[PDB]
Amino acid sequence: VNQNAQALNTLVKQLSSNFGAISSVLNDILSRLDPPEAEVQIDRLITGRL
Amino acid sequence: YRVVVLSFELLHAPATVCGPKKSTNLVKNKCVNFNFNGLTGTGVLTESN
Repeated sequence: VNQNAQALNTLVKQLSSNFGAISSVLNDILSRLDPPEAEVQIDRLITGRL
Repeated sequence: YRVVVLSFELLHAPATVCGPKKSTNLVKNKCVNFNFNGLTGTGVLTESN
């Protein structure tokens, strides 16, 4: 039960990590950058989260 | 050439400078798209305890 819960809690914590993007919050990048160039930031998070 | 650099604090605190969007009255107890000073999200708004 402890190993199941620590692995779930780590999957949740890694949503907050940057992976080298300008914010970890997807909705920050969706407010602050226009699509032609925002896609180069968001790819960091898609790859990092995957 | 005259040069200006527009530095922003994107670090979180209460709102002090803001872009020209009008505000609106707030819904509670329903699922809504919501923003507070750039805090964009989607969900149900309710009173805290």
